[PDB]
Amino acid sequence: YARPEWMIVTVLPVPPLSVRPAVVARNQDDLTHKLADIVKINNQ
Amino acid sequence: YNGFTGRKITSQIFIGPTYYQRLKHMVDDKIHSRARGPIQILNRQPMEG
DNA sequence: CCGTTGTT
DNA sequence: CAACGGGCGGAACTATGCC
RNA sequence: GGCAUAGUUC
Repeated sequence: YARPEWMIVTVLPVPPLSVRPAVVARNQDDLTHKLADIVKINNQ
Repeated sequence: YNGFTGRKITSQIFIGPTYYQRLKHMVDDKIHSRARGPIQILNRQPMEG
């Protein structure tokens, strides 16, 4: 159930749209902003 | 004297003009009830307020 | 304030 | 002996500024 | 719509 090497994150789960809902003018959550920054750095 | 029966009250009462105040806290601004109303978005629990 | 971990 | 980290009440009601 | 701050009741 917990292999030691799995604790090194190489695949990052993305929570669904229910965990980070949009805001009604559409606003993005703190999680969404951090996800966008992370994927920006990752593709760079 | 008693109001309903008209008979004297045995104990004499202490009565006089005192200066009273009506505070801001009324009941029409505090009564509240709920039965299956609006519901929060993130948790899908009832709203607050 | 006081449970962990390091340094000595 | 020294440094570090987590822990610290319960409910409720208005208002105002800002993203 | 949300975040924050202030005041008040018990």
